[PDB]
Amino acid sequence: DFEEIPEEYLQ
Amino acid sequence: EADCGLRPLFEKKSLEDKTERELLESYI
Amino acid sequence: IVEGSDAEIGMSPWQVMLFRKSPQELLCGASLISDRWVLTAAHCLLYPPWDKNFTENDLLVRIGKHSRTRYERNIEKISMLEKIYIHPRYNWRENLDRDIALMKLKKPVAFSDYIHPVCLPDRETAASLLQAGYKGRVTGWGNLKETGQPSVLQVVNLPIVERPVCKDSTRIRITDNMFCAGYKPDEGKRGDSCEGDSGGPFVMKSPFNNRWYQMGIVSWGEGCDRDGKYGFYTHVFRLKKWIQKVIDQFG
Ligand SMILES: NC(=[NH2+])c1ccc(CNC(=O)[C@@H]2CCCN2C(=O)[C@H](N)Cc2ccccc2)cc1
Ligand code: NA
Ligand code: NA
Repeated sequence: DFEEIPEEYLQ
Repeated sequence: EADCGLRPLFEKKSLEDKTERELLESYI
Repeated sequence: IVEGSDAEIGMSPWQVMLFRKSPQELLCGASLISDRWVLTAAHCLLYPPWDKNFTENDLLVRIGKHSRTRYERNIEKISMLEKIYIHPRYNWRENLDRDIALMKLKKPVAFSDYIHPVCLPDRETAASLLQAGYKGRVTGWGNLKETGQPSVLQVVNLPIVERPVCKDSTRIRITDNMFCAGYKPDEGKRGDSCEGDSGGPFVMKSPFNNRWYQMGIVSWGEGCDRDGKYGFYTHVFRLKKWIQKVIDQFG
């Protein structure tokens, strides 16, 4: 239910 | 920190939030 | 938060969301205490009865938020964790005694109108303000009811309760590292923290210097907002020597 966060924070 | 606990949009501007007075009134 | 209201913008600029990377979901609240250190409840990170044992790479911290679910572009900041420190005497086996943990961020966060640290109490501020009847404020994105979830950060003001009333409300063993807060059944008003608010701050505004101090951490309770039950909070001042030792040794 959360908006996806920028991919840079998951790298 | 030296500036801890002073909110930019409230204390730093001398503005009060809508319910902080309830806290103050309890400190008796 | 049960029976609270929507926070104002910038009302709680120390509020932190602990966020699971995969699957992407809220884990807990937390608070910002400097540009590199976040304070939370140990049970947010380690609770073996529920198979919970999060490591640094599992998690992110989101700071400056208002909306629960939206990515708040140009406002929130998302930080990675360098290291988690759990109190060495955190009692997950029995009663959550010493329910406190610190997280060091990989890089310092820039303060802004929406991002600013809370103070930790000194002995005198704690003695003056941690008195029955004196009210603090709890914030979080947790459940709106025991048995759903808010669009934006919620806030509720709650009175500290006399220790014998806290003790007489539960069968769980209470310790000096905890306090309880909430209204009594006869007092009419109500409100409580709840699941999902774990780890967030219980704050008080000092009338001496007009600064906000974090006196407690949302820790435990039986249900949410039940008559005759109270929320239990980790007593931050009682554990401050450990906080200072960690930050001095590892900061
Ligand atoms: N104020 C509240 N009503 C409230 C209630 C719950 C929470 C979140 N905390 C929890 O859910 C914690 C984690 C382990 C079990 N637990 C609880 O709060 C348990 N319901 C009671 C309990 C069990 C074992 C030890 C201590 C307390 C946070 C706030
Ligand atoms: Na009891
Ligand atoms: Na209650």
